[PDB]
Amino acid sequence: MKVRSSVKKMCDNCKVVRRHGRVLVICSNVKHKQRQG
Amino acid sequence: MELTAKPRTPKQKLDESMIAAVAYNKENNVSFALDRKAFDRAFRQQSTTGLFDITVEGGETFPALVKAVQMDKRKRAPIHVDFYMVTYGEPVEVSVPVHTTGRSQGEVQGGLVDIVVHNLQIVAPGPRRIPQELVVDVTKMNIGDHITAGDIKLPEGCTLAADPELTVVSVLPPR
Amino acid sequence: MSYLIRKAAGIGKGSSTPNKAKVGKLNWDQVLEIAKTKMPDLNAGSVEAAANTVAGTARSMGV
Amino acid sequence: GKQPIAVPSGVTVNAQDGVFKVKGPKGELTVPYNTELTVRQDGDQLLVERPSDAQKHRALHGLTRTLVANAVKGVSDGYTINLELRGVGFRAKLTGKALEMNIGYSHPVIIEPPAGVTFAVPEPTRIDVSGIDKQLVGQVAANVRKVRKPDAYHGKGVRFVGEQIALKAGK
Amino acid sequence: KRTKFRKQFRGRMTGDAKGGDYVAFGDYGLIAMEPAWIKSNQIEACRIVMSRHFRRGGKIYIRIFPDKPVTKKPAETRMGKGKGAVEYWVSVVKPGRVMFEVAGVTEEQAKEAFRLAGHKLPIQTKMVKREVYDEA
RNA sequence: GAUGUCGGCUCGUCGCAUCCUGGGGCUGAAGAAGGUCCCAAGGGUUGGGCUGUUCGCCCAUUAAAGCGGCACGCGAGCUG
RNA sequence: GGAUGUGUCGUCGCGACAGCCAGGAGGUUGGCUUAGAGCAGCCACCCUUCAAAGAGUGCGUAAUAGCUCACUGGUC
Ligand SMILES: [Mg+2]
Ligand SMILES: [Mg+2]
Ligand SMILES: [Mg+2]
Ligand SMILES: [Mg+2]
Ligand SMILES: [Mg+2]
Repeated sequence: MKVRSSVKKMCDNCKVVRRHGRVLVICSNVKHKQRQG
Repeated sequence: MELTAKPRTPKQKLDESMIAAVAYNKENNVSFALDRKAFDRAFRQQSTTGLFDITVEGGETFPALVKAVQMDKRKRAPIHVDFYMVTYGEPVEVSVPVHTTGRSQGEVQGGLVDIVVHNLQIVAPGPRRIPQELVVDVTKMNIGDHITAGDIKLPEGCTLAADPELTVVSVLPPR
Repeated sequence: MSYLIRKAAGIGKGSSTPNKAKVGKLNWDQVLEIAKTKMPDLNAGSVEAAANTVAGTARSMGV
Repeated sequence: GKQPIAVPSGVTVNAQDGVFKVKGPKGELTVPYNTELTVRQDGDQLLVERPSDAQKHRALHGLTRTLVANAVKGVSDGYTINLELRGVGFRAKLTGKALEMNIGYSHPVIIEPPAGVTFAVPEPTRIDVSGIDKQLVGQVAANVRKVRKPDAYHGKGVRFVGEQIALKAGK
Repeated sequence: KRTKFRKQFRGRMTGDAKGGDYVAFGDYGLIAMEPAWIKSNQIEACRIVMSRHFRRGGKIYIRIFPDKPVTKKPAETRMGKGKGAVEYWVSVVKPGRVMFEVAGVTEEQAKEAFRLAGHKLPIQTKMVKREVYDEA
């Protein structure tokens, strides 16, 4: 889990998910788990 | 472009999608006021080397050619436009832009084709037959070759304006 | 087919820059034997199309 | 958007108030929804209409359409998730109706089903979670899987069917 | 980068854009949207970075030479006059001033170079396209 | 017509950018032992040599020997 | 700075699009650089068969392979 103020795509599997007031990104590649919180 | 109102108070223009402009030649200098979208779609095509029908509110079709366009800063949206009524034999000097067709024999070798001057003004465009574009042979160029205005084929019935030895296009060296 | 071209035109290696300095130049006759030896490896369908197949290889090689 | 809805004789849709009661041979199941979201059985099949066509209504449209289909299929045939026990020394027994874990841990982990869910062993090396409510069936089976998450080197623990779990490997 | 010879000192004042144009000496350009001070060093930042993304070409123009010397605080105190003659050069830049412009490359190849050379800048910028024909 | 100055001793309390204890994500995480990040201030956070020292170095250990504030806390409380 | 959070105006183009079943090149192991083939970097990005498969997207190995996409058909 990498907390980055600037969460952007890195491949063709990164999917931005808007949950409970938070910016998350799910992806087959676990190293691509970016989250602003 | 169905031109309509033409006052001096833009109060009935700025909030809405309208753009101020003026057309003249010599005899008549009536201020106008065309539409925003109408112009931002026409000018994209004919630019300043193509005339378009300008019918004022009431039934007055007046042929004119875009001259100079001031651009609002900080925004791409224009704010003022100048038109020039077409005379019929000799009217004004029109600027014609230079394009490029065919791959050069310099782009492959390693160099890259760079146009020194994009817009090239000429003398006596001749109404009814205004060159909307200009195709220049670039393939004959290699490494360091300079193609001035004295090498560009004429539209026909038109003359150059800039120095005959003014480099229009040049292939620069790599890196 | 590259090995055959390097023996026909007498190419030692090739060309790092086929855009500036090429290698050599051959004739269509040498192409005939190439499409005649590597038939099982070629689809191409009669005549020229096989002939134009090899041309594409020599073009990006320096011939 | 979703409009087709499979309705068969064995079910019983009751759009009474806010509580949409549904009866069946497998057992009666209750599924509550919204009031503004119109829904009824038109003729033979069932249709779910929506007042307004933006998002606040469409998001609930498919929502209800699916949940109702889940209650139907649940009272018609029923849901049964089939797990699997893969690894060395990994096995599971049964105590009356509660599933008994035994996977690497010193002490066996006892897992007791809630009210309406029942476990089944075919095998020492397979698990089968059966139930009525499609939500409960998953909610329960899940807990089972949480016990031992497939490790990225051998893929042990509990999985579905075949799970696709690629091995990272030591080495 | 730095001037070859000047007076030395200056002042400070920010009015609207004057001599900035939408397009020249190329096809694509990059324009600021906020007034600020663009340090010399920041320009090297942009130029070098765009040269990493462009192996060959050299079609990168920078017509915003810094012509504005700035003072600096040497240590402490305030019992003195002009302090720090030689610090850094800054080139003023107003919304609608073109800083950078490239050509020869495609569309994608240009959206990257300006992008990158945009994060270094103290201000926001946007990349534009042709359709301007004022004076020439 | 006065807001006693450094350090120490004494007595505490608070914040979280957590030194060690707990609960997680990822790993170039096999295991063990670590790295990094996120959550979390309940409690703990040793004894000595040199120096006024604050620091810091060193000895011997420890899960750990945290970083700041409170007038660089505290002299109508003590040392000087 | 970042994001399928919404409301309201605009600019490009399209039996789709997403999904699902099936297919995926033969030239080729392109030429070249190196201890050494869609995917380190130089260069190109040509031809053929076809209702059709771009010498090419990502992950991967010391290269290999393999898993897929762009492109085609079918079922709603
Ligand atoms: Mg006093
Ligand atoms: Mg915290
Ligand atoms: Mg370990
Ligand atoms: Mg002591
Ligand atoms: Mg004090």
